[PDB]
Amino acid sequence: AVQQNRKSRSRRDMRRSHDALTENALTVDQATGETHRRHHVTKDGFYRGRQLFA
Amino acid sequence: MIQTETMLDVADNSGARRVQCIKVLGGSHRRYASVGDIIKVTVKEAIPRARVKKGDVMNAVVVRTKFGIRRPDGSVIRFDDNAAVILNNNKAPIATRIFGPVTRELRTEQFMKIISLAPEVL
Amino acid sequence: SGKHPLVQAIENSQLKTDLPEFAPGDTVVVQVKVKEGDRERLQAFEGVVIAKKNRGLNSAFTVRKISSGVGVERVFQTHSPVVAKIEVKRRGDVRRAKLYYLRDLSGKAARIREKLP
Amino acid sequence: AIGLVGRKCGMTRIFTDAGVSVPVTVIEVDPNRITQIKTLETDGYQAVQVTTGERRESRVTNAQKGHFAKAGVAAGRLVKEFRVTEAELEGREVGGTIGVDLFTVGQIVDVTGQSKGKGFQGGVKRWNFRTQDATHGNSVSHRVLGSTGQNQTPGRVFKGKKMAGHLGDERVTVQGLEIVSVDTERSVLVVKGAIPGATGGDVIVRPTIKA
Amino acid sequence: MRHRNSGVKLGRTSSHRKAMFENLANSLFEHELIKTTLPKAKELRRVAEPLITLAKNDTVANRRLAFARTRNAATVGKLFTVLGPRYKERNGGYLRVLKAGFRAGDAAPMAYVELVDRE
RNA sequence: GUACUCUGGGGAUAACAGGCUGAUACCGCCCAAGAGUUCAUAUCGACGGCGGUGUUUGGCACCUCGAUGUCGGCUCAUCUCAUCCUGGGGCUGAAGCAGGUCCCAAGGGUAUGGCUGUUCGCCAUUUAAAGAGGUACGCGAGCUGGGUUUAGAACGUCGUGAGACAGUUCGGUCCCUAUCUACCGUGGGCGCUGGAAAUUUGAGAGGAUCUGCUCCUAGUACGAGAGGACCAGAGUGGACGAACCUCUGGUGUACCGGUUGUGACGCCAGUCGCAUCGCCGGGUAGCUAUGUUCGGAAGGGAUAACCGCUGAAAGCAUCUAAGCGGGAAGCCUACCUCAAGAUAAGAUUUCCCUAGGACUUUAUGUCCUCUAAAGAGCCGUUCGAGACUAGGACGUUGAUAGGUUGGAUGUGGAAGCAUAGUGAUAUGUGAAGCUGACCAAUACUAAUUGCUCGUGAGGCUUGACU
RNA sequence: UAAGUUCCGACCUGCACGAAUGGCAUAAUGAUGGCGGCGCUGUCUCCAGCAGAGGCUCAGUGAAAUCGAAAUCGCUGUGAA
RNA sequence: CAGGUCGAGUAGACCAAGGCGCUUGAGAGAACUCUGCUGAAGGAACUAGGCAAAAUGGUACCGUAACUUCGGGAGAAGGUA
RNA sequence: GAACCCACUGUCGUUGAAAAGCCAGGGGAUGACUUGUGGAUAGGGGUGAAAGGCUAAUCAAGCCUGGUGAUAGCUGGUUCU
RNA sequence: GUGAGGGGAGUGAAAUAGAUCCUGAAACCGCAUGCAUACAAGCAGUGGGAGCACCUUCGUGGUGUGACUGCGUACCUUUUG
Repeated sequence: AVQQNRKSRSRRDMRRSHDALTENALTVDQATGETHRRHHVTKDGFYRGRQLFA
Repeated sequence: MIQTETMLDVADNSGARRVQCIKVLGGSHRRYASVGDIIKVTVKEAIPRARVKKGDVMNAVVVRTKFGIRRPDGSVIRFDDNAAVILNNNKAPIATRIFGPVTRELRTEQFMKIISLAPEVL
Repeated sequence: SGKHPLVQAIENSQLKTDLPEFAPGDTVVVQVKVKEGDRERLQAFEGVVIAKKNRGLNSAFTVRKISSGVGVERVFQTHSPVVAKIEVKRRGDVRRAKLYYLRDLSGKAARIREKLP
Repeated sequence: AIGLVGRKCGMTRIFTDAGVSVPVTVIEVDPNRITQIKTLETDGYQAVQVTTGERRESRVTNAQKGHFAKAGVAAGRLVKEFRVTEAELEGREVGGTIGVDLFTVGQIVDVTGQSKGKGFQGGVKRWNFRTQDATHGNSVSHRVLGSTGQNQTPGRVFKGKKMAGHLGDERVTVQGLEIVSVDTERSVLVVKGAIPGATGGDVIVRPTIKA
Repeated sequence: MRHRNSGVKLGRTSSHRKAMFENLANSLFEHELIKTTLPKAKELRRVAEPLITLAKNDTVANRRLAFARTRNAATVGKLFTVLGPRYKERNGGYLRVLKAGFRAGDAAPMAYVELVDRE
């Protein structure tokens, strides 16, 4: 099964009208004060005022 | 739970030894027969010189099944074989002895004789 | 006690309080209440306990016996009022909970050794 | 009619004196509280609105808080309406309660619930379609639909054709059940038979309409 | 449907799954802090915590059960000499699972598994 | 001669399906010799005549030969009525039970096997009944491939032969990941006269609609007897459908045990890996039928054929022309589910927002500063909810998930150590040990500090009260 | 066989058998053609549960045949029908 | 060329010496498709046709019909430990 | 009955892992057996335990280059006002 | 990233002549501005026609858009069509 007519650019863009991306949830940490992904350990090993690597 | 092509033992001395069910009576597209239901059977093995012969088409009533019967209190009773008793054209019992135990589902005006001649009713 | 507290409370009100202790492999006599018309009588069922389920009010046990050449098994609901009396006659000695292997043995092979105190 | 909102607690059995075993379902009832009464003059029909259960303040919104505070009853976990008549409306006021004593043993009722969800299901389970042969050369078509239409006439599929799709999770009413026990101390209804839904679901009990 | 069912699959056979979780538990007991994927980390609790619970009573039968489950003598010795007395007074919750972003190779979500009183 | 075949062309021209036609076919009507003890018309009806339908056999050659690719079976259907069953009637050569014929009626229902590739047919045994047709002689981008119709081989027959068939027999490759329309499910956007959380009315749509047997009336009415009811009640079944898991069972590769081979853990003991979960016996939750429960009950309204009341035209008669009735499983309601995108966008309860400047395009006008409410969402712990979504519960003012403690259940007599035995093994400690998904408690672990969206009283005209 | 257009035995008005294009038989042999039994079974009544691989979601790479152009609904009729 | 434990064996299960984990992964655990395991009662009713599945299966001993070209048929069939 | 040589049935695969395969079963397996190296037979010819089979994925007359721009009462196409 | 690629500085008449570097068309693919578009059925145009935005010689002007409305089944070939 294949198309009988080539699809127009208009209909192609209409189909793609649902492809937009979305933003993550970011938050400024307390103890250190940089941005991190919410509910995740910061890239330097801190989470809720505890250190993972001394 | 007896259906077409099921083989059954014969629980009386009418002469037949093994019968095969060929029809479940009593409704369109009816699937199964349980204790107390009428079936059509063909005779597959019989005692020599009997009143019944091989190749006869007859009526029968189911007396024991392996699938079992339910009771009002939630219990179930199961037997080791499937057995039947032969009837005439008027659907009355036509035997002079019964072999093995029987149930209460035959407490019906149609079926006093089997109970009366049976040794044990459990 | 795998159910909700309300269900347990409603079930506990109907329990029997006089059942004997028995295990698979014993031989028992059960008195069954039979109501023919309004004649009341008791019918005796004697056999070997081959399976037992302990589930509170939903407890059950299966009894197998040979009657005039045909084997027959009945599953009794323990707490039903139709079960009038249970008597243990002889305590068996087995190695497992369910004795379904007895269905394929007859007579000489189906004997159970007696447990000796 | 006027009924009750309860919760399904589970299935069990009741033994009678003769020895008969009756399968039953247990319905836990927290006494319903009347929040609003609707009339012909204001709304154009007659109904009683009730609430039951509990809900925490952080989860009750301000609008619902005011709505409950006007009636003078605590916030519940759900709100429901019962269509009534003038005769049934006698003796009912905002702030009163309805209990299990509304029913009697031996009464015939209808029970409404939300059936279990089976998800995406095919023809065999959804519509009792028959499978094709497992052998004798069949290639890859055992549980498939089969044919779905005729031909150039009409050259389409009719509306309402039975196909695969979502099954379950629907409102279902079971009619003609019988009340077996009305336990007032425990606030429990015990009714014969099975009712829709899973344990913990919300169910509605009303007097039977097949009167 | 999978109503009320427990357990994971993770695209492995049952023996492979069981062996992999035994390996993870051994590594966790050795190093006290490991990094893995989030589903593996969340399932690792149901396997590792009962071992610590069992190691609270030092008996020959308990040691043999621990060996039957771990197949590692050093792990058994550590469990019955260090970790058990450490958690004698703690009612569960010996592990800690923390989300740690995603992995470069396949964008898989990751997590850290750490013992509660590591240092 | 070519079925071992090949190239150029044709729907200028055949086989399939469509189309036109209706001789043929099927169905209906008109006349009525006669048959029916008399009596054409209860039921048949010669000789002749007039139509309808578009099922059969055909006629034509308009479409397709730069391809519309199948005789039956399977699966899934939808419509007609010229009705097979069930429902309502008129007449009868209708005593009753039954039957014959015609009228109304399309709501539901409407066999399993033996033989053959069969459609069909014959046969066996059922049923209330096993209807007649249309849909590309419905359905092969949904399945098959037994028949026919390629290439091999043989028989009968024909031909000198290559070969052939009002014939027979054995064997013989069935491709396609679905763009559009349609259909089954499930979301995103915007709209609905400021915004928000809930509860709702019902224009309308869909589902369902079947029926046997026994008892009672009553061995009564009827009948010479043999037989044997209408109307009106009760009970219990078949098939179909839905929900559910208390009971009976199945499954239950994260639960318990027995056992074979081999390898390892230093060795004994004790265990683990591999052999289809190695094999074997059980089995908790969940799912499930063969298990359990429930449904098609009753009642209103208008009618079909048919039966009337009163009544003239037509001094009588007459259901009709004025007027007034009864009447069916059929129509509208009634029962269940969905339903305001019903753009006509409906209703009710409650909640939120009332600050200052400048400018011209004097307008629900545009730019500053100040304000972010009721709520919604992102995120997290998750679910008897689920493809992704959506929906439900909870986020420290906490039992949402895991763990821990207790219980329950299943399997069944752990390890170690003692006794008795030469030993295999048996007994005691002890119904012990171990026990996924279940019930109940319990902050030990994880649901952090947060962020985004949503605003600042909601134009005009007319009317009624204020 | 309850029921047999196939099978087996016989009958012989052989449409149109017949003796080295061999006739009638024949023990053994055949992934050879037809018919009937025992055992066995999910072939079936009528399907249910479970395990692995896909399907589905996310990150990376990235085809195909086809295609005059498309703002590409139903019905009844019409019309190269 | 080719070892060990069983074994008639270079068959087979698990191992030695020696080689490897096969150049996309991570989740989820719907319909439907492929490959497997189990299954109540019935047991070919399926179908062109028992197609496919299920079933039998070792060693030693006992016992074994018609028919026959006297070799066979024959591991006939069946039974025991 | 393994190796080895074949190719009877079924599922899958059919824009395949593969321009003829995989998996589960199947046949022969001291012989008219299987196989390596090197040779012989050349197109109206060869070879064939015979199917019009094979003769480099091509066979009722191989492939390549020439005659050659073969012929086509046939189909298509044929460009500004 | 001591990469690729770019931004400045500099050379040159010219670097949008910067190395696959003269000119740089079309298919095809982006970003920005103006207007229209989420109650309405089809070869997508054509004859009317309100409103809006910018320009303006201030119009009976120009440029862009086209709510609503009458009519309207592509092109070629071959054909009785």
